[PDB]
Parts: sequence; structure tokens; C-alpha cells
Amino acid sequence: ATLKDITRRLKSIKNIQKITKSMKMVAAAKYARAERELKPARVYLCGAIHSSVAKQMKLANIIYYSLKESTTSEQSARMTAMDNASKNASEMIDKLTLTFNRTRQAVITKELIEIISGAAAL
Amino acid sequence: VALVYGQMNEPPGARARVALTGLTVAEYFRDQEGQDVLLFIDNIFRFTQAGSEVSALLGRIPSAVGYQPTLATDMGTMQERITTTKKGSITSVQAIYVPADDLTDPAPATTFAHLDATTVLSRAIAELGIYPAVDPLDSTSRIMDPNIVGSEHYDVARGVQKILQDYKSLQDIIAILGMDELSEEDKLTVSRARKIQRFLSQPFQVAEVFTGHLGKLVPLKETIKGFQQILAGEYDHLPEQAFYMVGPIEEAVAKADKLA
Amino acid sequence: VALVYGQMNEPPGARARVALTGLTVAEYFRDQEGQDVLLFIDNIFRFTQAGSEVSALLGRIPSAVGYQPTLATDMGTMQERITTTKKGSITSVQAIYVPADDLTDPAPATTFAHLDATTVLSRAIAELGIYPAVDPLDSTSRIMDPNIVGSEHYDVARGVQKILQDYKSLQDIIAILGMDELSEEDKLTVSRARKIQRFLSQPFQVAEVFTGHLGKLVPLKETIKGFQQILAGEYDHLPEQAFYMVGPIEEAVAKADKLA
Amino acid sequence: VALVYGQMNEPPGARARVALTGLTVAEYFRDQEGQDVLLFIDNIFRFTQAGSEVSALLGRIPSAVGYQPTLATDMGTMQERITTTKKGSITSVQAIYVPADDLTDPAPATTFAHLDATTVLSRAIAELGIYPAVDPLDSTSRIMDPNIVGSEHYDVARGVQKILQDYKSLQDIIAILGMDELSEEDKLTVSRARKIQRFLSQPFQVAEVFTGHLGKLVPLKETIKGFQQILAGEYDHLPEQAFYMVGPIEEAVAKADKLAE
Amino acid sequence: TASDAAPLQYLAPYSGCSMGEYFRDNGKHALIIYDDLSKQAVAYRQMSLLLRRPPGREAYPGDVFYLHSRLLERAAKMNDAFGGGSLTALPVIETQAGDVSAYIPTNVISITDGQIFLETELFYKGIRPAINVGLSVSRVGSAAQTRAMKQVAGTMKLELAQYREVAAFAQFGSDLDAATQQLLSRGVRLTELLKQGQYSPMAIEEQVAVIYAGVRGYLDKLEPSKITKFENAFLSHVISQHQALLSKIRTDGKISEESDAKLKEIVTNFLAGFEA
Amino acid sequence: TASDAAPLQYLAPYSGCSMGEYFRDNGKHALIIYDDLSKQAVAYRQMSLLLRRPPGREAYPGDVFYLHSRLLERAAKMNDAFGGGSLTALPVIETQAGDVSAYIPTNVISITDGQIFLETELFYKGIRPAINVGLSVS
Amino acid sequence: TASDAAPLQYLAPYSGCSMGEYFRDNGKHALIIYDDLSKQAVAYRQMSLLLRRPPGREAYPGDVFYLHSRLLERAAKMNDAFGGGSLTALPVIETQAGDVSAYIPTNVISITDGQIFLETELFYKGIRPAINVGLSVS
Repeated sequence: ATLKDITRRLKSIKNIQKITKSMKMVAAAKYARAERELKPARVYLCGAIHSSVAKQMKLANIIYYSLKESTTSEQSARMTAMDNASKNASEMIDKLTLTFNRTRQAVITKELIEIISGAAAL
Repeated sequence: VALVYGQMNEPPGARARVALTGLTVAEYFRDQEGQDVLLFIDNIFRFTQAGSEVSALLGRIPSAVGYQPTLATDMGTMQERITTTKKGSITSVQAIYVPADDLTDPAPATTFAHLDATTVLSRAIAELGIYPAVDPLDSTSRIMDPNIVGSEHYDVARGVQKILQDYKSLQDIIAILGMDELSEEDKLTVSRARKIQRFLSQPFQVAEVFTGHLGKLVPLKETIKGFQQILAGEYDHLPEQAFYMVGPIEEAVAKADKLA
Repeated sequence: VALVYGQMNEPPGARARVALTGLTVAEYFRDQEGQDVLLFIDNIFRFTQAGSEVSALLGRIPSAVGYQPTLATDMGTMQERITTTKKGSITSVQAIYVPADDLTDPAPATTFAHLDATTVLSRAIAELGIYPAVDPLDSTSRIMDPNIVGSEHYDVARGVQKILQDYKSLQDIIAILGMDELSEEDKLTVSRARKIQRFLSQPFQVAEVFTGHLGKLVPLKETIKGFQQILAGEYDHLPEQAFYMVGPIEEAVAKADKLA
Repeated sequence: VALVYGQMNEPPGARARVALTGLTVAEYFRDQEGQDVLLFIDNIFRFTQAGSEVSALLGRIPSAVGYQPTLATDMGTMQERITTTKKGSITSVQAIYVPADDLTDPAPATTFAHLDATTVLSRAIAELGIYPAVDPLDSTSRIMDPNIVGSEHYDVARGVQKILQDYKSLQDIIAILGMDELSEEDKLTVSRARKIQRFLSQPFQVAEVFTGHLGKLVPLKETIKGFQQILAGEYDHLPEQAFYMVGPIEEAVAKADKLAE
Repeated sequence: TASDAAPLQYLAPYSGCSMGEYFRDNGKHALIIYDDLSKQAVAYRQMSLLLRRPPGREAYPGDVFYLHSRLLERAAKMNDAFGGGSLTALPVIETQAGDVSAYIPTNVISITDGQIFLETELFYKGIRPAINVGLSVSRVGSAAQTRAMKQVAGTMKLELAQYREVAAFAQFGSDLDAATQQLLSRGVRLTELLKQGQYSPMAIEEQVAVIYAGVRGYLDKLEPSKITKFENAFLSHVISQHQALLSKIRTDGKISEESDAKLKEIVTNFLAGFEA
Repeated sequence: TASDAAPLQYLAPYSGCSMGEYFRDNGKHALIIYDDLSKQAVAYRQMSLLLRRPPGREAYPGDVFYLHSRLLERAAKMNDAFGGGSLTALPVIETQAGDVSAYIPTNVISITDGQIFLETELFYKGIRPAINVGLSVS
Repeated sequence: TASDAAPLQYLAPYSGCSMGEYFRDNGKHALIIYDDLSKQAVAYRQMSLLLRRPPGREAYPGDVFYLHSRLLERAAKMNDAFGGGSLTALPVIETQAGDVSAYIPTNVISITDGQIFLETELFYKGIRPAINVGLSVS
């Protein structure tokens, strides 16, 4: 580990955490809209969405149905997913900072010990 | 107040001792007149730093992170003179500077060994207009134990914080999805929380020459009751601004009156 | 068995020489009786530490991390007597304590070069509940040669490492986003890797009191095999938990039934 | 050309002085003849490493990173002679080694102040096969002034740097979160950046043994223009690879076709 | 300079300080720039270690803090009783890889009344001067701003702080509400107004006139790419044609309700002109 | 305590141990609580840096593991032929940010016969004693 | 080897070099492998500290670069005027945590005419030799 290496990840996981957090607030928004619009229609990085259909994969009246549903489920899915992604990014920003300060400290002591070692051998 | 100063131009040894000098003075109003003195060391980090400078000058090998080998004793011989003896007590408000934002840095780490509470002033809170701008969730105390403050005190306090915490949660929702999937319940935690946040602000007699307002020194009893009732639901009808910058709950009531 | 001891309670010099003493006993059986010896040492790191304890007292400028400048030669003239020869055989197993978990520490760091096989234990793995907590991508053996263990062995071995290495690189992304975004193909390495990782763990008689399970001893061909099949996709239907804490693969299938 | 040598097979002492000898030869042509000199030193770090190597035997407490306590002044009284005066002109090109690749190391760190222009090379760039491996965001010149090179020169340069910076920031993020969510506005700068990153490489005439490519020398206007167009969106159709290891922008266009199959 | 013996590099800042004190003491005002305090610290460290005094962190002597504090304290605002003269000091510290916590950067930050933090990332992103507005500070604050400036500085400071909260979202803002989408816009325009070429310092009246323009919302519909061009020309115009309004702003020291209205028209007609 | 010379803080645990040893040595049973070995370690390190002994990992002198092994080896369960008595030691060690890999914590884990790790998370979340049941051992 | 005195380990490279120059100076061709130059540096460091020469960066003598430059400059191609013989050297250096930027690693990379960098990641991945194309040069 290098303070410069650790500061890269930290720099970036700090961003990924804010992006991810922002994407959920959006995902919640659309999902609000959707649960309402969903109401009526039944009387007629998105989580494991596209795959769930993909695996098990191998009019209008119902087309608007599967659609009006597949969007509540999706905006639902993206929401929770991005909710845990920043939950993960946060455990990491807190984890990396500790590695950063252990190293930061360690680097300073290591140097001084080198100086002191050389001074003392004169 | 008596002011003792160790200016930044002074040599290590002077900025090293001035906190002891201030200490000496305070010990008098306790050991000679048995009062309850207040000691303010601004700032506790420059004390430690002065210690290291002196140490280095005396040619002693620095320890971890470059501080003095005697970091813990230099601190202990001073901190320990601050207590409640049978004659009286000295209470110290210490301004802390945390290096590198590193709370495990030897300077700060050592220092917390002695602290019984933290008063976190917050710029965010200030922005709510709320003053004193103390953070109700970040500030802490060792004596917030029912076995020490008594269950009532302890429960109110823990009541105030949770509500303040819960509201914090909702804060995100409100702004995005709009303030209404909010339950007969979720709408009450907010209301009260917002009343509380305000009830926690207060007018200082020190700022009278300026706020054109009268300072309030609310009593502990009045404090616990105040918040007790808001939690209780006794003033849910009262409006937010009734609680902004007042003393005892009674004033929250009267302000409401003048606010029709 | 002959027992020699110089434990944690002795002054440095004793700890600095008992290894030599156990060592000598072993050398007698090897050369004076052409005997096949077994030599167990717990812990050889302590000999080096002992050396670092007296070194300042001998008046030496310290080398890196405060260790003695003679660290390597001291390990060397000692490690070089722990060896098989034309006269006799010494199979020696030495426990090597790694300070602060740092394998880059001069002590452990300088010891790698003296072994033919190394079992590097990991806190991370141990914390996952995998025992023995052996790091599969960090342990090695000069016998891991096709012309010695046979290519069947050599290919399963490299097979297992390759899949765990692959899982290892996916981990960074799995860490923020989980598995969802993973490729169907990538998710199969992950499944297999997590099943291989679990199948590498096993109950020891000696650790029965803690595993809650009966110790198992698996025969080499049973190991080569069980790992082949896993690799080969013959158990992609079983759950991971079926593989955790078992001996032979046959027991992993069973556990799966019991898990229903 | 006069040559002076004190190589790596010499004792610290020789290494602590050849630069002086070299520099002394050069000062003569500057002052006593008044000519335009070109001074090449490879590598001036060696002068400073030379000194650190005997320093302890000179009985000194070490400064940080092992260096001698007189590093900066030792460097100062020397670097201050390597200079253009009213009598003559020196154009010194000094190679500067960077220990452990750390630009903050007391030596490389102490030398920046002695320069008017700096070309910082990076193993992270080199590692990608981009030669010369100059770091576009860590290289500077005192003449990168609109008042000196002109605004076309200046706006292009800064234009190229903004986009490489813009792309640097996104790098770590599309790394994990991928590229779909990015705004077409932002996936175009990823594009252009990756092409510029390449258009900045060039086959040197002294490295054909290395690149397997004929060396190209591009004229200042061919450069400014080539970048101006990439920045302008005028080649968003050609492939990145077309921009790698080529001289002038026309070779990037030709190379596109050759690659076209 | 570089080839002058350590002790002269050491002294330089004090000997320059004295020179500025002659003004301070005589009811006159003086400005002093120490460029850099980093190099002088090095000069001092060099003598300390060669005289064999004990070395502490980074090999600096235990009295390196005291070397700068005794220097930077000689700057001060006197009382009329003493002449009302002053000495302002702009000390420069060179950080490394942005390590504002390294030793010398820590001392001096800790001694001075505020810091102007410059950043490479900003610089290369086009923000020149590279001032990191969020981390820069002025303990003195408004106690030193003019009423004219405050009249504008204040809301600018605030929308910026607000943008800074949301900025990161921009580049992935696949669907942000128009509330925050608003702050991103004020954000980028206000930011473009802080840009500046070198060697061309402005008169406080010219700065408020331009700041007023975006702060009031006039450049909100303008293209980010054009604010630099707008200001330049807009300011060229009022420095040409309107030196009577600027003289007002100047004199009245603030933006009267009048001059306010005059600026409204001046910018709404200039802008119209501008996007023709 | 915090105000006694380092040498006294350094000494303290050995003295208490000798007192516990009387009981161990006479068919009796004692319990010794060293609170904390963290601070004793810094007291000993202050002594060691002042004596000028080479500072090593975290500036701690090379023999701080022995400062602790010697002490804790004395807790022990004697057999009948020696009284059947015993000494039980519950030494305390303070970690920073839950970092149980630090030099001192590791030292001490490599001496005792198990650990009881209390977690800050647990503590706030209301689980007290804040014991970490998976990590802790006997 | 490991039990030979530090000074033997230290000398060993120069010794072997000299045996290679015999061939180099006589129009013959030699190839020398220094396996490895890491352990020699340690030997040098030890010999050197025991002579009381002040330790330098990382505890090594301030002249470890010199220690290896002096040696490896000897590998060389002589012109026909000197026999046209040659000496080719393949020195080995051990990195830690694949960190090639490390001080010693770069000290030696800055003397030789290229490097072959082997990564454990590539090795485990199946890429053997684990040559890292990008980071190796000639």
C-alpha cells in the first residue's frame, strides 16, 4: 500500500458512493410515480432484473400490463441495489481511511527511526 | 475571568507552562475559597506540541509520530490537577485540534483518555439558525448514565436523540419523494423533532448587547420537563416558531400567544 | 520423543539458544544413528526475537525495524543444521509467528528462503470460519512439479489455484455491487470458487472441541478426486454449505441431502 | 561537441564532480567566446547521489530520506552556473532520476525550482506502450503563455489538458460503475481523450530498435492543428488505434484505412 | 537566492520584515510576500543539523515553529494611538502531493489568519486561479470586505457552497429535479465568474458589477462556454461607456436601488446584444 | 495512576502479581486484573526511549513482548503436589479503531489463552456487554 | 550460501565476475547469473554496519547503488581490438508485494540494460513465464 495508492481508491470510492447514493434517490422517485400508475394498470445496473427474465427465457391490453409492471419492479430493484452499493462504498471509505492513517503514521515513524539510527552511529 | 496568555511567538518552554500557570490560578479559587472554578485551555493541542518542542530541544528521542517520549505523563501531570477535591472543584473546557483529522493520532488519542464529555460546535446546525449551534447527536458525555443522571434525565435525553435521529432518516425522503407518504405517525415524529430542534436553541445573556433579546439560563429541572412534554405530545398543537429562541417551555407557550 | 523447552518466561539468552539445543538432540539421531528424524519447533520466530532483545545490549547499531544487523546470518548458521543429509533424514516442521500479521517483517521475511514447503495461515480466512486458515494462493512447495506429484495432481492443483485467483480479481466489484452485474460465466467461477474454498477446510481431531465435528483424515487420491469433480462441474447443483467442514467429497454430497 | 564523462563505474568523488567539469567546459564557450551553447547532462541526480554516498563518512547527521543536510545548497551553487547570461546563452537539457519513482523525494523535489520547463515522464504511461511517456498533466513550461506562444497554441494545449483531466477523474469511476449511465456528453470526452492520449505518442527516430516504427518529427503547426481537429470532433469516426504511434494527423487518417481491414 | 549561503536565505524574511515595519510604525501601510517559507525552513534546518542541534520530525529543529511565529506575528494592525499603520503578510508555503499536514505546512497554517488553497486538479480543469474555494479561509472575514462586495459576495458564497454539495451529481444526473438542477446551473456560471487571467487585477467596482450579473441570474440562460467572453466584453463596455455608475458604486460604496436598476438595463440590453 | 512516574506505572503490575502469587502459592485462589497493559506498555516505552534503547515497531523497544510474557506467565494453575492453588489474570488492552492487528494487541493475544473482544458498534446498538461472540475465544 | 560469513556472500559476486572476465578478455564469451543481489545487499549492509559505518536509506550503506553498479558495469562487449569477447550478466533481485518501484529494485533497474518482471498474479493465472510484457524492457 502507498498513501498515493490508497488515496486513489479512497478518492474514487468516495465518488462511487455519492453517485450510487444519487442513483437511488432517482430510483425512489420514479418508483413513487410507478406504484401509483401501477394501481390502475393491474385492473387490466438494475438488481437481478434483466437476468431473471433472461434465464427463465430459455397484445396491447397485456403489453401495457407486463410493461407497467416491469417498470415498478425495475425502478424498485435499482433503488434497493444502489441503496446497498453506497452502503458498501461507505464501509470501504471507513475501512480505507483506517488503512490510510495506519500507513501515514507508520511512514513517519519509519523515517525518523532511520535518521535516529544514522545519527547514533557517528 | 482572569486571562492567562501564552502567545505563539513565545518559546516552546513558555507555551509549555502557561497552561500550568492558568491552572495555578484556578486551583486558588478552589483550594483557598472552595468554589467551583472553570478552566479553559485553548487549545489543548498546542499544549502537547509545546511539549514536543521542549522535548526535542532537550535532545530526547521522539516517540511514535514524532511526539515526546513523555507525551502521556506531560499530560497526566496536568490533567490530574483538574478535579473535584473536598474543598471544591476545577472544571476544564479544552479546545481540541485533531491533527490530520486523525482521531487515533497520538496527540488526540492521549487526550481523550481524560475527557468526560465533548461539546461539538456545528456549522451545519448554525445554518439552521439554531444557537447555540451544539450538535445534539455528535456531542457526548460520560455521565449520561441512568446510574448517574437518573432514569428520568437519562430517558428524556435518549428520547430527544432518537426522535432527532429518526427525523434525520426521513430527511432524505421528504426532499425527494415529497413530504407525504408520511404516516399519522411519521408526520408526528417530524413535527415534534422540528419543535425539539428549536427548543434546543436559546438566547444567551452574553449576547444581549447584540441580539436586542434577553438571555435565558434554563434550569436542569425545567430542561428535562420541557423536552419531556414535547415528547409527551403536550404541545403538538403549538407551532414550531413558538419554540425558537426561548428559555423554559412556559415561554414557548406565551410566544405562541403573541404569534396568534 | 525427546522434549527440549525454553519458553516465554525465560530471559532472552535462553530463548536465543534452546533452538540450538533441540537442534543438537536431533542431529545426534541423524548422524550418530543414521535415523529418520522428525523435528517440531514452536516457534522459531521466538529465537530471532530473542536475538533482537539482547542485540542493543551487545551494543549494535540496529538494522531495519529495530532488529539486529546479524539477523540473516543468525538465522542462517542455525537453519543450515536443520537438514537432511546422506547420513540421516530430518523432516522438520517449524511454526513461524508473524508479528502484527506483517509477512514483510524482517523475521518471517528472511525465513521463506529456508523452506521447501510453506503453509501461510491467514487471519482473513480464519475469520471466514475456514480452518485450517491456509492461504491457497500464498502457500507453495518445491514438490509441486508434475514430474513428482504426477500431472493429475499437478493439474488439479493448478486448476484450483487458477479459479481462486480468478475469483480473487472479481472480488473488488463483487464488493460494491455484489453479483447481479456479473456475467453468467463469471458467476460460475464464483460458485465453484466458493465451493472449492469451502471444500479446502476440514475438521481436525485436535480441533474437535471447537469445530463441533469429528476429525477427518483424507487420503491424497480422495483429495485429487474430490477437487477434480468440483472443477469439472459435477457438483454445481450442490449448495456451498454442503462442502464446508467435511473430509472426502462423498461426505459433501451427504451433507447436501441432510441440508435437504 | 565536446564530451565529458564520469560514469557509474566511478567512485562517489568522481561522480560528485564530473558535472562541474562538464559545466565548466560549457561556461567557456558562453563567456570567453560568447556563443550559443547547448548543454546536455544525463543524469544530474547522480551529482546529488554522489554527495549522499560520502556524506556519512564526512561526519554529518543525515537529513530526511537519507540525503545529506546540504543537498539544496549543494545543488544551488551548482545549478546557478548552468545559466544563460548577457554574455552567452546556455540551453541545458538535464535528465533527472526519480528514486523509487517518488517525485517528492528530496532530490527530484529540490530540482523543480531550477527549471524553466519540465517534462515529467511516468512509468504508468510507459506501461501502456505510450512513448514518449510524458505525463500531460504534470509537465510545464514557463512560456505556456498566450502572450508568448499565442492563443491558438494556448487554447489547444489547455483544451487537451482539460479533457485528459476530465477523463482521469472518470477513469476510476467507469471502472466500477461501468459506462452506460454516462451522458453522451461524457462518453464523447472518454472517446476524444483516449484518441488524444494516443495522438500524443510518437515513434522516435532513435527508438526504431524499440518501436519497430520509422521515426517521425512533427512541425509545430502540424501538432497544433492535429489536436485542434481531434478536439473539434473532426475524427470521432476514426478508431483510437489509428491515432497510436504516428507522426502528423494525416498518418492517423491513412492508418485508419489500413486498419479499415 | 539558490546560491546564497544558508544564513542569508534564513535571514531574508526578517530583514524584509524590518523594512516593512518602518512603514507600519509610521502610520503607513505595507504588504509583504514571503516566497517561500518552505525554502527558508530548509535553510534553517541545514544550519541546525550542521551545528548538531537535535533533529525532530523531518529532521527539523525543535525551534522551527518559533522561527516562523516570531516572524509572522510582526505583521499587525496598529492603533491610532500608535499611528494606525499596518503590515499585511502573504507568506507562501509549498505543500507536497497536497499534504497540508506535513510539518512546516502545519505550523504556518496554524499561525496565520486563513489560507488560500491552490489545487492542480482545479488548475488543469480550467479553474485559474486554482483557488479551492471550499477549503480556503479568512478568519478576518467580512470585517474586511466593503459593503459593495458584501452586497454580492454573500449570496455567491452561499449558492457556491450549495453547488459544492451537489456538483458530483451533475455527470450522472440522469434525472434530477429542477430544484437541484437549478443549483448546478448557478453553480457552473458562478464558478466561471471566478475565473481570471493573470496580470490584470480588478477594481472592486468592476468585480461587483460582474458578480452581480450571474448572482442576480442574468447569465443563467447564457452558455457556460461563453461567460468568460461575456464578462470580458461586458466589463469592457461599462469601463468604457458607464464610468459614472461604477464611480457611484465606488463612492456610495454599495449598490443603490438606483444603480441597481441601471445595471439591470445595462445587462439585459447587453445580453440581448450578446446573443444576436 | 496517570500522575505517577512512569517507573511506578511500569512496576505496578509486577507488584500486584506478586501479591496474587502468595495466594497461588498457598493452596488458595486469586484473581488479578491488569487495567490496562496498554498504558503500562507506553510507560515502559517512555522509560526505554529515555534510556536511549533503539525504538522499533511503533517506537516500542524490542523487549515489550517480554514486558508482557514474563508478567502473564505467572498466572497459573498448580497441581495438588504444589497446593492446587491458582492465579487467574484478566489483563486489559485498549485497541484504537477496533484495529486488533496492532503491535501491542497482537503481542498480548499471543500470550493469553483467549480474548473477549468488545465492539463499539455493539455497544451503541445497545448490545452490552458489547461482546463479539464470533471473534472472542477461550 | 546462507551460513557463509557475510563477507564471503558480499565478495561472491565480484569473485564470480572476475572468473567471467577471463573469458571476456580472451575473445571468448561468458554468461554470469548473480542469484540474487538482494541477499548480497543484506550481507553488505551487515558487514558495513558492523564496521560502524552510519546506516543510510532503508538501513543500507549510502553506497548500495555503487555496490551493484561497479559490479554490473563489468559485464561488457569488447571490440575486436580487445578480442571481441564479452560478459553478459543476469542479476536477480527479489521484490516484495510485487513492488518494483521500491528503492533497491529501482536502484538496480537503473544500472542494467533492461528487466524481466515476473508477477505472481500472471503465474497463478496460468501465464508462465509470468513475464509482464508492459513492465519488462530491453
